[PDB]
Amino acid sequence: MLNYNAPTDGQKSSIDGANSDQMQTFFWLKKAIITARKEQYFMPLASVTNM
Amino acid sequence: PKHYGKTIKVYEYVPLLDDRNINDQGIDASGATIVNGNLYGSSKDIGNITSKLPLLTENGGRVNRVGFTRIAREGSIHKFGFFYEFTQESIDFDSDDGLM
Repeated sequence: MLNYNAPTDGQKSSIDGANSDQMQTFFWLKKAIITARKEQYFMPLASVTNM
Repeated sequence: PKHYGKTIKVYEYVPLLDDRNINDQGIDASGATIVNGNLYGSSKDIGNITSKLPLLTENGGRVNRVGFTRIAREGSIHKFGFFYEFTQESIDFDSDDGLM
């Protein structure tokens, strides 16, 4: 029978021979995870003097 | 395209009757498991073809199973380059204008 088996972990599919292997084995979201800024407390307190 | 590395790959599908079709799905006319998996491959011998013909009986049954195979190929790219150097005195005081 033609089986998918598990192309990852070293068990090639039935359709694939000795030379071939699956091209796509995962899906990629393309939306990354990011971290925002840390809030600041002392900075708004200050006033500015020109020089 | 730009963001896909440096390699291109394709598929090639081997026909059913070929020597490159190596698999484990073979069941002969009697019903036993056999190793070849394709009927007779690229054989012109009459005896080999006769011994491996896909015959049927009145009752049918689970006989004459086949399989398939595919192959992949690849290629890649490289980078080359070279350069040379000169000075202004080599241009201004040379006897031949148009050297560059």
